[PDB]
Amino acid sequence: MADGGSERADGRIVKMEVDYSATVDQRLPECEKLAKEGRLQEVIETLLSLEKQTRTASDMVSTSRILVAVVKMCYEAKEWDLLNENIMLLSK
Amino acid sequence: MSRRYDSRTTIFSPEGRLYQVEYAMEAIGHAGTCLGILANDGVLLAAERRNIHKLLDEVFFSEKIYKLNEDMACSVAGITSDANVLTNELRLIAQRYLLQYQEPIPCEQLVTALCDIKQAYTQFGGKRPFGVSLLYIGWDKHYGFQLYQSDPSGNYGGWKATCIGNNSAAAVSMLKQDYKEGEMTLKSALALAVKVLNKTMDVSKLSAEKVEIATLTRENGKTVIRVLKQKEVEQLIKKHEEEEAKAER
Amino acid sequence: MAERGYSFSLTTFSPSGKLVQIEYALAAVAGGAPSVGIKAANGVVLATEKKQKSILYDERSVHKVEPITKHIGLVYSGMGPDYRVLVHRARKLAQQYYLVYQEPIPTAQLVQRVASVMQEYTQSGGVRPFGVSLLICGWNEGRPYLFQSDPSGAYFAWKATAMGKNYVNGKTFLEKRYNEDLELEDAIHTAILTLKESFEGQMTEDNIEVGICNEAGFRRLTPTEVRDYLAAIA
Amino acid sequence: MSRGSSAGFDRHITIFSPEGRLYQVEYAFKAINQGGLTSVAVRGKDCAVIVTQKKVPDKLLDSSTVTHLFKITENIGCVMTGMTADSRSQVQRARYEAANWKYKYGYEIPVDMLCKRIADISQVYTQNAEMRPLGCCMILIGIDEEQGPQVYKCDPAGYYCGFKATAAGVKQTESTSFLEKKVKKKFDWTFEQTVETAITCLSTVLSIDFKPSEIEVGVVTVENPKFRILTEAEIDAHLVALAERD
Amino acid sequence: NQYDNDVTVWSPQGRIHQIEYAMEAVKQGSATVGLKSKTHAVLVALKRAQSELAAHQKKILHVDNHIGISIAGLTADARLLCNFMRQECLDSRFVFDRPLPVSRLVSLIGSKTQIPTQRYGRRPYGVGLLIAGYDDMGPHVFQTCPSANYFDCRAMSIGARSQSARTYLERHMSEFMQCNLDELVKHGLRALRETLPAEQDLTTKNVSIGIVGKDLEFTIYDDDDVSPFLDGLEERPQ
Amino acid sequence: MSSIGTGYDLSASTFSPDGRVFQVEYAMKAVENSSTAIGIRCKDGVVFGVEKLVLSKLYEEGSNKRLFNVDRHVGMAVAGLLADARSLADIAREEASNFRSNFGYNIPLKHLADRVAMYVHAYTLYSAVRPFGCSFMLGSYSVNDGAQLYMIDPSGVSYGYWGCAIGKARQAAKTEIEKLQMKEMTCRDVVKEVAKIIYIVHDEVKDKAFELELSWVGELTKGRHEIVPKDVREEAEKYAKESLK
Amino acid sequence: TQNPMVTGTSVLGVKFDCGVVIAADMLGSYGSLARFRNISRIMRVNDSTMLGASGDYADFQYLKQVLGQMVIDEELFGDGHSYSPRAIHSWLTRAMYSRRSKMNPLWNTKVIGGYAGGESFLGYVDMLGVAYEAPSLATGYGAYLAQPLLREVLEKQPVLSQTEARELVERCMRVLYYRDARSYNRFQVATVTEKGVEIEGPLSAQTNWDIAHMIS
Amino acid sequence: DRGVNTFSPEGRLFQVEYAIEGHKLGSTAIGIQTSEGVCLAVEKRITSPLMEPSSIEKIVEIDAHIGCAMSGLIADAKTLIDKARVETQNHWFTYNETMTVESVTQAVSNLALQFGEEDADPGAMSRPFGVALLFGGVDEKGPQLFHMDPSGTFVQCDARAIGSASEGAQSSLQEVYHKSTTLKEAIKSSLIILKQVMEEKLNATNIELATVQPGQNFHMFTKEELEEVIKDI
Amino acid sequence: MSYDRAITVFSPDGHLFQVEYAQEAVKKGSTAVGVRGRDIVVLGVEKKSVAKLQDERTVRKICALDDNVCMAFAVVASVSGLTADARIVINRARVECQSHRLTVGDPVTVEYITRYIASLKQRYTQSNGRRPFGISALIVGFDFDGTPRLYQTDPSGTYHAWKANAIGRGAKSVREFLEKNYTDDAIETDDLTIKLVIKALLEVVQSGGKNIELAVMRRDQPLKILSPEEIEKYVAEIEKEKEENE
Repeated sequence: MADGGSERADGRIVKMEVDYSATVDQRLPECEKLAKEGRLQEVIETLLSLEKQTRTASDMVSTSRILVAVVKMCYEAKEWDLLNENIMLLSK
Repeated sequence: MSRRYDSRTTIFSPEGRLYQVEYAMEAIGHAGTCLGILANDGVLLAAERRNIHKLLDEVFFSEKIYKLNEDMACSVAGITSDANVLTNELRLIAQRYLLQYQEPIPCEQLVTALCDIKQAYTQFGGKRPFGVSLLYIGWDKHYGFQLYQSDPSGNYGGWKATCIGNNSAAAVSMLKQDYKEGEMTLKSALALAVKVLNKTMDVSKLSAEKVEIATLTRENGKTVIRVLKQKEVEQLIKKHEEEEAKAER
Repeated sequence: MAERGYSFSLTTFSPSGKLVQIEYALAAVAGGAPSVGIKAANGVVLATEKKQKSILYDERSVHKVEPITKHIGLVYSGMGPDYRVLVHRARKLAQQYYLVYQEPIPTAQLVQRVASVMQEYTQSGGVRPFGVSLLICGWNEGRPYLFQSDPSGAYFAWKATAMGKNYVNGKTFLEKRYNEDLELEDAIHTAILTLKESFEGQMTEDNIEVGICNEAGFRRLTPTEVRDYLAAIA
Repeated sequence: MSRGSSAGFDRHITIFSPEGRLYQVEYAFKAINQGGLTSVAVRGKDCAVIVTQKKVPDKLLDSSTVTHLFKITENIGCVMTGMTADSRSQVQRARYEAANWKYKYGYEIPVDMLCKRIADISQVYTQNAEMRPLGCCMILIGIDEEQGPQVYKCDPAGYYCGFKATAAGVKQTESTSFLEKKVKKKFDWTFEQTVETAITCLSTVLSIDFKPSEIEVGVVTVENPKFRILTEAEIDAHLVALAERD
Repeated sequence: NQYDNDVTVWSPQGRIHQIEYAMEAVKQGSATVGLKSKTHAVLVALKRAQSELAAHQKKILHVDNHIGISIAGLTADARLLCNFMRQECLDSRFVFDRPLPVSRLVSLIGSKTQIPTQRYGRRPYGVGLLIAGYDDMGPHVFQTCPSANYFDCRAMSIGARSQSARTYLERHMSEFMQCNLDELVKHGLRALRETLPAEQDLTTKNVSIGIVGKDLEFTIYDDDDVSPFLDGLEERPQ
Repeated sequence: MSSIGTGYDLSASTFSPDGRVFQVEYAMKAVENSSTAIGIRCKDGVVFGVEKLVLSKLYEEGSNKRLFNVDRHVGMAVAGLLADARSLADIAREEASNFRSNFGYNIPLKHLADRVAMYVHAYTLYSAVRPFGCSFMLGSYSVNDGAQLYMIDPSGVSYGYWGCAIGKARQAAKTEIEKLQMKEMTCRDVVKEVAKIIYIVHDEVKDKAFELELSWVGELTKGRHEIVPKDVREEAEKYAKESLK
Repeated sequence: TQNPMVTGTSVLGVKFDCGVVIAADMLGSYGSLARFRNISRIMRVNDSTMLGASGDYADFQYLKQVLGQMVIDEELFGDGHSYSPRAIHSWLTRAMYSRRSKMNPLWNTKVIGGYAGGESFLGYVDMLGVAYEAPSLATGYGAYLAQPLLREVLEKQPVLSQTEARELVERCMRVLYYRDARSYNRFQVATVTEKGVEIEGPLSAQTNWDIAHMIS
Repeated sequence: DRGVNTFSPEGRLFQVEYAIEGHKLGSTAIGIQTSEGVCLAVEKRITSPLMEPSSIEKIVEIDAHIGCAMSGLIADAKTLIDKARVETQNHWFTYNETMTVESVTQAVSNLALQFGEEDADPGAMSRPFGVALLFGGVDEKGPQLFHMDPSGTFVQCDARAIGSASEGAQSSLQEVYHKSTTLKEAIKSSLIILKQVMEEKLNATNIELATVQPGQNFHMFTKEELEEVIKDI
Repeated sequence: MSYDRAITVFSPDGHLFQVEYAQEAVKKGSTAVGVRGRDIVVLGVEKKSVAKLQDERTVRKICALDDNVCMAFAVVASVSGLTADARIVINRARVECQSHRLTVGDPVTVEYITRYIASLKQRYTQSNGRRPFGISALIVGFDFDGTPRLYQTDPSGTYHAWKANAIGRGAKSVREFLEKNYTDDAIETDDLTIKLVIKALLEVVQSGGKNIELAVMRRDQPLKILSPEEIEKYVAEIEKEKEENE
């Protein structure tokens, strides 16, 4: 039925999708270190599935992930294309 | 709110009479005129249509004079809108009385019954009284040939020649002047009818499109009510030229 | 439970042959959609502005050209809801005639009966009369006919009249112009040109809607067809 | 606009203005603006989509009439847009009329006929001030049996006509022109696209966006003519695709 | 003014001004005390007369021999509700044959008196009824207002400065159930004087007594048949 | 909120230029002054709690009531102007009874919530009647559809609820219902939880002492709306005092 | 027998009132005509939580009496006082509606047995479709009247203080005659006991006759 | 219109308070209850010597045993009497006993206040009645005079007078009459106040007197018998 | 009977605005005098407004309510003509008269009509849509006792028996002019009553016996409306006489 707290299509809005986005930024540097050498696309992806959400609110959370990621990606000549694409989706 | 207005429809005014009843007479003044004249062997109605336009198709050839029954005829003086409702009530009353009576419907009887509905609205129901004065022409045995006049005030009148609609004061005198008590026959009367319509209109020039002329003439065993086609009226419009001379002389 | 509110006369006579509140209704039809009607004398053709000026129009049956019955069509100018009731009422009236006569309702008759409700709404308190004027077509008596029924309930008889934006100016241009003895194809071409004169802006085939009445019966012209007529004439 | 001049007792009555405006109707538009509900509707050939926002005051809700998607008949479905109080009364009236149609017609009703019955009834409201018109706005969506998917919109007044794509709510005009560009650009109508194009438009005009849970999409597909609510899952399928779409 | 005569204008508290006037109408009307026991119900009402050459109007009205009512306020408004209460109780007796509970009957009266408060242009009534009844559970005194709001009390007093009468009633609340028919009247008399000035006490001809039960049939005591029930009173308890 | 006492409420058929009638706005204001009445939906029923005003020690259960049984399985908890709340109970009682005659089953609350909300809107429409001046909750336990809780405002909106409260502080009580999970609870635990909220929310400015009266339509009352059983009442009463402290 | 215009029938309803309790026995076999359509059917209804109903005569006419009954309890709850009915008022109000229903061509000899204790008043009522309603010690009408009621009454007249046990063995015996004589059933019964505080009724359980009528 | 729901802050209608002023301009009526009858006095309002007292009355029959004399606005009295007459005759068939003077007064009293500006029906009004009626008749409880007023209240009175000054005409009656007394002294007491409150003075076509004894039918007095009551003013 | 305001609101005068306004409405039905004789009870009316293109029947203030009760109307004012509002009171009065003939078949009583009319006016007050009346009628008719009756009613709801009464153009004024003319001889002589009616009408109207139409009604015979031509013959002698009493 559900009674008390969060609904079944309402009140999933503030916590669920937004929380996931806040947590994955924290996880990110460990995962980025392995990416430069190789296998970037899986590393940016976990965060991206969340990022697919189209709210105003999610963008603000998303400022956090990029900061670390840009350092390795710029360094390399193949990594850089992938971060940039994601950002194109946000705008489009 | 609704309690802070006036319109004095069911409520009597300082006058001792309602605003709504008196105002209806003003609307009738600037709308097309209807007259009924008496002849020795018939009665006739002549009316000015509410159409001042230069082009009519004649979809309905009753836009002022409607023939209710095969024993009766009416005209409209006022707004065509209130007429539409009234026309439908008249086709039923006129035929109902006839089913029972088996005698041509008395001109008086019809009007008093109708006038009762006109007054019913103003007094109660919170509706305004119809903006139409209907000019009834008919024949019954016990008064003879008749013309009766209907008002929104519930006033009736037994007439021999009267006109209601636009510039009525002039019009009734003009019908009296040319036509005395029992003077003029049916054919010569149809001419007289057009002659007053030419003079009195809301907007000048009398044409076939602007006029509709109806005859009650008793034929061989039946009283025949016909609305004349445009073609016949035209022969009367030239007759009306001849009539102007004739009144004077 | 119960409703009162407004039940005293709202309408006061003006010396003009009409009441004040109805006169105002006739301005409403003027700010309404352009609709033109011309009697071709071998059928009647009626044309109306398809749009309500959003210019997304996708008509397949949602028209303002509507067959009431076998040989009666209606196109209007003014109010939408007020019109829908007249269409529903018209079929019931046509059929009322169809039961008795075994022919549907002549132009003159349909007008008398629609006109009585429009006046009803005036005289009565707590109601307002329609904001709709009708271009009514029909084939009766062996002749095509076209009538105008105004929002008052008054009727004016017309072989050609125009409604909508610049209606007043529309009637004088038609009064002078009006034609007869027209082939079916020509009927459409004349009707579209008159519609060009009333209606402003673009015309394509999702901006204007045309219906024709003739001997075969009233039907409503397909959006492809209207386009071919529109192009053809100057 | 006009606020009208009186010559009758026009001020609190719906009766005429020199604009042709009806006072109660114009007041009915302000009722839309009270609710906060705006809808974007798109017609296709695969489906007719109506997508509209779901109101949340608190997270203790049951969704059975929080919902602004209503079943007005099993095949053809609709949304009420505007003030939720006026919406419930109208939905109620309509359903009794809809059921009446069921007794008369005997079957699933065409979209053209369904909008026409509501329109005649709302003519009763519009002419009266005895009972004020209901200041909701209905966009009926559904597949008319031979023609295809149709999107028709009735105003509080009851004005209805067909459109390529329609909008209702706080502001009709601004939403329509945004939608008009989407219509010009005419996309390949299949299930994923028609839903997605509807969803993108409602989000662009607001400039707040949303999650799938925050909107309610109701479709009438050629796949099942039944009127169906997608739910949280199915809408989500479009959203993730939409992100990858440019 | 005219925004206070409109039944469609309200305060920012959400109170219609016409309902507010209608409660006060009771309060200008004469004081009545209505008490219950577990065998009887007593209605004590204060009378009035026009002249010394006149007898006082019963403010106790006869409905049935098991239920009885007492009025405080306007008699003419009273008579419409009275025609309604007699019609419902008699109905109940024919159809159900139960000696109708007080509690069901007052709630329906509450519905009717509420209708003019919602109507535009119609005034609320403004009479107060203390309805005494006896059903098989025992007696109840319910008080119905010029609004829906109805009370189930052991004892109640309504009228001028009625709050003061309640205080005497509250001190003897338990006692009422033990006491006799005779005493219930005497405790009523002692409450009724609190409403009026302390310059004045009751007299024999301004007291009307209406006794209710089904251990007795309904009785109205007028101006001189009042005396047996009257004896035993205390002059102005403060 | 918009409303002025002059203009656009001088008839009960006058529509305001803002889109929401002044009269409906006035009807909500009265609910806002009144005491708090709460009703929380459980997994195994619904538990009501409404505070019953006591102005004298002469009063019994009949005085200042706010629990009605519209059906005999469906309850109604009202808040606001009591006079209109009891009249709408009487018409509603009739409406439920006619339904039971025809339909013949424990009525589903989802149908009631639409028909009643439309009826409450009808009175805003019409001149001969004015809007209802209370917000009320309808609450039932049935086997046909389970536990159901709906609230209707005097506007004539019906929305579905897990747990709602209406009072002097509508928002604070609803956040407090949010914190607790009724998902974890059965109908027995809910009675405790309703009882505290009524005491804290309510601000005395018109009371002097109130009695809490609560009603069950749950497990130990079998799908008919009965007053709270004694065991449940005592469990509920202690916790309410304990929560203050 | 004794049943004008019946189709689906409940055959027999025992009702005997003892001190604070009633036992009513009614068969589960519910013949739709001669054929036993339902082998088990509970013909026990819940008026209220404090009242109970058990009914005999045509079962269709019983569901009608049920809808009427049902609303009356609703009315009492409806006030907000939350009263439970009194056995006499609900049964009595319906006895009047049975006077009206005679005149139209549908017939009723519908017979219900009400035992309640509610408010503070103890009723035993029986209400009919011809509207013979009364307080009683024991009653049964319709088909009950033709065969079990007189033996039940014969014992009841010198001993008016029969108990639920003496009646139990007698109920079992009489229903044995019903399986054999009546053409609307072959046995199997539900035992319902109404009290003035709770409505109790174990489900329909089989019973079977004993033969000894082919010896001579 | 201007408020017809009008309450004062005290808690009575303004409109009812307005209703009395109308009575004051109108006719004068005296009702006195005697052990030996009820006598009813009323103003005929002479203004020509051609108006015939036997042919026209304003003492009118509710029943053949019960009379009512009217005061205040004349139109208003007629509406109350016609409903009351039928109620009375219908009562007679059913019970087979004469209707108590109280029983008829209660029915008419319902009509006095039920007004409201809008939602009016015949049972309601647009403005409260400004007539006070003296219903006098002899029943089985004895001769009774019940008094009904514009406020729609019924009271038992053994003497009431209402007219040009309601309270004034009652204060003269308070000085003279005594509760238990002979028929001639009650008939004398009714005439005596009547001429002093009025502008008009006592004659035998100026006023109308009819007396109802118990054990008698309602009798409207003959020309001669009206003149006999004039000798003792 | 439908409106949305009260028809009247009370005053502290103790007059009804609508009844007084109605009194002027009935003086629209011009001046009418009626005198009672031994065997012929006669009423006559002011203005027939002859132009010999009209009928005489249609303007009448003399109305036959039955064939043995008749009445002529007015009360007070000086305001404009109109038969019609008065005519409406007649139409109610004629049913009222006729319903009594069904009940009592002998020549129906004057008293019944007047009483019904007073109550009829109070009743119209109560209904919000109904327009009240306030008129005076000169009821003429016969009983089953065969004795003459002339009754008159007032807007105050009060009816009185009389030997002569006149109404119109100041009710008290035409009545007082008759009080002078009255002598004891007048009422038994048949001839004398007729002259009274003609002297009263001759005051307010120029050239009567064309504006004096009077009817005599008889014990055994019904209403006879005399031709105007035989009335003019009287007017000429009688006007000689009218100056003499002055």
